[PDB]
Amino acid sequence: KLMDQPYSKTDFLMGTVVTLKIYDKGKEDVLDKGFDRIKDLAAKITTSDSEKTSEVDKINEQAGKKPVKVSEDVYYLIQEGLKYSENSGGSFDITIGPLTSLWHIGFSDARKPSQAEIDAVLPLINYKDVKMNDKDQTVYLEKEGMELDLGAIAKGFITDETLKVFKENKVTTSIIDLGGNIYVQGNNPNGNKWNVGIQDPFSPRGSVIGKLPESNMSIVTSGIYERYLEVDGKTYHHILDPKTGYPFDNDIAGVSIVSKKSIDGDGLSTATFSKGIKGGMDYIEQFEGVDAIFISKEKKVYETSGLKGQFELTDKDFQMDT
Repeated sequence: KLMDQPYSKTDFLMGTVVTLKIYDKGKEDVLDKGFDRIKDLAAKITTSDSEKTSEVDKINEQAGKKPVKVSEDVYYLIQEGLKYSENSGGSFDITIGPLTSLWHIGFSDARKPSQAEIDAVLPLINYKDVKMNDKDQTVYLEKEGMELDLGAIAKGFITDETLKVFKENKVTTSIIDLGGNIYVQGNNPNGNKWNVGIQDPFSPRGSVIGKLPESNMSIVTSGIYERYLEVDGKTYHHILDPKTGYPFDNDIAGVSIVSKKSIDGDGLSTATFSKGIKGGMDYIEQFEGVDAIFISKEKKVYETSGLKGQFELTDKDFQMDT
């Protein structure tokens, strides 16, 4: 029924290595159904495509001109993005596109823009200027020059949509790894909870400071070195402040947000990160069913109340703290 050695499939999509693993015997073809669904969604959502076929590219091209018809998946993701933007501190806005386009952090052409370039795009960022029409399933950016960027919640949504394809196909036991988003379904076939690696924010992706046992759970990782630009001594990470055009800089090196849904982990990441360690920990403590591990720039590790005594530290360069 459950195999020790899973069916596995790896691809490089959305600038990340993506691995799916299914441990249910006779479910090998679901790997392709999962990757079909991931590729379908990425093509609709991405603003990183030369070809400009994406639904989000089409919305952006018609900013201030006319509403754009979108599929149900894109309309839903924008509806969810606007909710996360509203709920955030003024810290998360899906209309941050004109600023994230300018820096292009994590692309070969990433650049620190001039203050004059930043000042030209700050007035274009306002999630309240996205007009949704449910009846027509249209999205309208109300001013010329506005741009959506769904990159901060796209992998979370796509992770939740892959799980949905797994469950439709009666998959019980699997790991969905989209880079900074992991979902662990069921338990290890040996009957233990899955041991999820907590990212070392000071090291390349897949380096870990310890393990958190989990079943049926999302872990979403954010970090100061996950996607950054190094210029002239200094580091500019990708979590930009929409009010200033510069990165949020505080005592956080990394956060791992634990929740039932990957899109909520993504959806809360920016707001949480913007508040620093004490403020971010206070913030996660307001959400039922959400916990986090925070790692400071001084290599201290904090758990929120729902994870007390659950994280297993395996890196002696780090110290548990309260």
